[PDB]
Amino acid sequence: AVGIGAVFLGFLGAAGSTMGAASMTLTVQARNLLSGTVWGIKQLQARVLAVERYLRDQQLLGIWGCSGKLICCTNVPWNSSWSNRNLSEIWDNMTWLQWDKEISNYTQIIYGLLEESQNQQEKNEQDLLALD
Amino acid sequence: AVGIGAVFLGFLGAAGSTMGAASMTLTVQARNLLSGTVWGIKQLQARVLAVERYLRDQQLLGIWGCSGKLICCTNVPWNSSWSNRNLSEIWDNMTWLQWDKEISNYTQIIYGLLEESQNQQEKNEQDLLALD
Amino acid sequence: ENLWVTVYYGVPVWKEAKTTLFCASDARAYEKEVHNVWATHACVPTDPSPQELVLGNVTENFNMWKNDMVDQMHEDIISLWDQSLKPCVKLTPLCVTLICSDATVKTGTVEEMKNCSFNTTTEIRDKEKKEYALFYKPDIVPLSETNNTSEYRLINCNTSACTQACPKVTFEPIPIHYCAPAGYAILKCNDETFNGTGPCSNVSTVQCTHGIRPVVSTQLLLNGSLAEKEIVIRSENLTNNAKIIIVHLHTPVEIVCTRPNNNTRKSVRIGPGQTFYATGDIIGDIKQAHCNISEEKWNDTLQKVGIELQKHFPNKTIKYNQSAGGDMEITTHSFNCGGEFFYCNTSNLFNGTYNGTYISTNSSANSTSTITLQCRIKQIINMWQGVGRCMYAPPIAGNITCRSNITGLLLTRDGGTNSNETETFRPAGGDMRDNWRSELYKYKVVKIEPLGVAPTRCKRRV
Amino acid sequence: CNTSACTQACPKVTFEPIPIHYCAPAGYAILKCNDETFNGTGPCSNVSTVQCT
Amino acid sequence: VKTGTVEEMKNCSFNTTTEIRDKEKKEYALFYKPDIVPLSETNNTSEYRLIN
Ligand SMILES: *[C@@H]1O[C@H](CO)[C@@H](O[C@@H]2O[C@H](CO)[C@@H](O)[C@H](O)[C@H]2NC(C)=O)[C@H](O)[C@H]1NC(C)=O
Ligand SMILES: *[C@@H]1O[C@H](CO)[C@@H](O[C@@H]2O[C@H](CO)[C@@H](O)[C@H](O)[C@H]2NC(C)=O)[C@H](O)[C@H]1NC(C)=O
Repeated sequence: AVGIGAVFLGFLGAAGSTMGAASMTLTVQARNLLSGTVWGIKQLQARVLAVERYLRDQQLLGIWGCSGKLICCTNVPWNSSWSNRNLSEIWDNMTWLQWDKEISNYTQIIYGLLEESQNQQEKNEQDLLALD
Repeated sequence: AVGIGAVFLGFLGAAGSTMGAASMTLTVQARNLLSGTVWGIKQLQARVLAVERYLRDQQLLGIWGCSGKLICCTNVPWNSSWSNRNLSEIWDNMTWLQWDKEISNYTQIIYGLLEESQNQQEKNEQDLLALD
Repeated sequence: ENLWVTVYYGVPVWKEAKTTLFCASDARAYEKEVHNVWATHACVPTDPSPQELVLGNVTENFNMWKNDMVDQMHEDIISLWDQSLKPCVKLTPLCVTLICSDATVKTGTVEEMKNCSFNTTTEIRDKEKKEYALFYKPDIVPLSETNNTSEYRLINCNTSACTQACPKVTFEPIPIHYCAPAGYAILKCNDETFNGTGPCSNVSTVQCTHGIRPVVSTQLLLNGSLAEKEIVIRSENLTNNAKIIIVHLHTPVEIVCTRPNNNTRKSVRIGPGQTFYATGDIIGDIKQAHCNISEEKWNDTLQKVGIELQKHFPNKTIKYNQSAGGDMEITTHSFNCGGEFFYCNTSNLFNGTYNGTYISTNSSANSTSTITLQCRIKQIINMWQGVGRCMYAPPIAGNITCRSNITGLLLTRDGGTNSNETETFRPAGGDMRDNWRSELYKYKVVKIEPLGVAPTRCKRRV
Repeated sequence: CNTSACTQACPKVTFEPIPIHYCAPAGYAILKCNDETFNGTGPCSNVSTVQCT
Repeated sequence: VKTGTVEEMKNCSFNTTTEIRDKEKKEYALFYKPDIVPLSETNNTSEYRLIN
């Protein structure tokens, strides 16, 4: 269960569990992204490591209008055409791997819409604050 | 004194002073973390530089629930067993070096508690916002 | 009712993909000041922690043959071997016309060596003196078509040059832990009854792999891993007979080999500050190197493997036959011990049959019974192709013992004909990829996609 | 020929000693003991910070 | 050449070391004139050297 207290679930101890239980303890997965020491050119080549992919993720998350490496609720409507499935069957008895397998075909459009939604909201807020 | 105006205190000009005076002008210490140019394999090996430790610090600070490279007040209670010392003797006439020397033995527990406190608060706020 | 998007960072997702791995080794190698293997020079200190965490409920597909980790390991080993020989003396002024005669030691005579004398340049750039050395016959080739039996040449200068390995560096196999870089994870199939291709119902996650012995062998596998429960057979496909069948063992089989000749080394200095070692006189009675295996244990293992193989071929009995033959390096069991390369013959070992009638060996009438094999020795070695294959192994004084264990075998189907009731199997070696693939079947490498999306009954506060 | 081989230095390269400033990388600092009566081992009551030596 | 003669090439013969480190045999080859230079001031027309 998740009520261990002092978390020592390892790198991927929560994988394969329910979404609700696996929703917590997400910090350990993100934190463990650094290791290694020098040997030769190839080691330093690989030592770019997550420094590039982590920056990619940070750019994508910040552009969408989210601060902090945690959950972030947006305002984009969920078009039912993508899934058209019951809420209970997804959020209670389904793991992340098969969900990603099912929803792997609709990634570009949602990211594109989220990219401009944050900019629109920021400009509207700037205009509202500048009006006074 | 700290009332110089245009700050030119160097990299570590404020070290050894009181906590109150040294509390300000913390930006210069963090900003100066980049230098160097290429010569050989070892130079590029060292050119990882603060890019790894800075990312470590950013991960640790963001996980705790703090945005911006400045002060950040948390809600964890201060158990007196660690120090059990007067407030005046620490915040007025003590420097950071000896304070760190004294309090170097209680670093893991506080970080561990701060890691989960932010997640708990975030989940509670998410539930509160989702209830409506 | 209405649901809205939400983004999650750190969601565990696995995607199989290619990447590079690091090597780590125990700190005992770092204790040596210099000239201690290559792990201390090329790998990091390791740590058993963390333990192999087991996941609650997971499902995955494992493939053994369609993997690139073995190729990466082979490339790394090849690069390390090529780099290690750069500073050592490369010889070259030694392929002059050698005048060779029959070896006649004070204690008798030996047929496997020849007493070759030749001129060598002294410390002076232009000045020559005569020198002598004993050389093994396989490293000696007639010079030209002119049948002058007094002239000979090394088996070289027709393919490529040669280089002598340093004496202070040893070839002992030190275990290497292959660890993955950050951003990737290593998944381990915990099932001990895994056939080699298919899913595993118990998959764990590991930081770094266990010890891996970089050993070299063709027919059999030397000391290494052991099976957990019982013998398991792994093969790419039984439809094609050309594929190599790897057979594991539930218990090891002891093997001990030796060379009591008690050779001694000479010291010939050629060029500025570099010497070439060679075998000189021999003190003591002349004897033959040999290898020793236990008979009852080998027969029991063979019967166990036979009954395990009967499931795939229930309509046919089992028989074993001598290897194909040909070149010495192909059909002979070639291995290394203490810097000396041994080539053994397995003709006396793979000779038997089994028709499903189990025979108990619990009588133990003579526990001292054993099977003996005769072996040859070579100095010039062509380990691989197009890597600067030629290498010279210097001799070692005294006589050595090479006690070790056997835990695996390599077999190959024979071409069936006439619907024979007794289709056989033959030993057959090949590249080191087959040897290294038997110890990396459990591990797979995956990449993490921490970003994900999901709907929920929440909205952003304005 | 009794110890090792030899090599001739190029003629166009000189052995004149040019001063070299040893500087520290970012994330590290160089502390300098300003006391001129320092014995070699012990504390200094006047310590400065320097970019490069 | 068997078919005639050519002015842009010369038939140079020289000793070369065989697979044996110390053993020489004669060999021949045709070389273009620009890659051929007289050896020394001594006007011996039978001796030549590469332009190297
Ligand atoms: C192999 O032959 C060489 C000669 O080609 C032997 O070396 C000579 O041995 C005789 C008798 O011991 C000495 O008088 C000579 O001075 C030796 N010659 C040199 C150059 O040292 C050599 O002993 C033979 N090998 C063995 C094992 O006897
Ligand atoms: C050289 O050969 C001899 C005879 O084969 C070896 O003799 C014994 O080797 C065992 C190996 O464990 C030792 O325990 C014994 O003490 C040796 N002596 C006797 C009388 O049995 C000898 O070991 C070989 N040399 C080396 C270095 O192993």
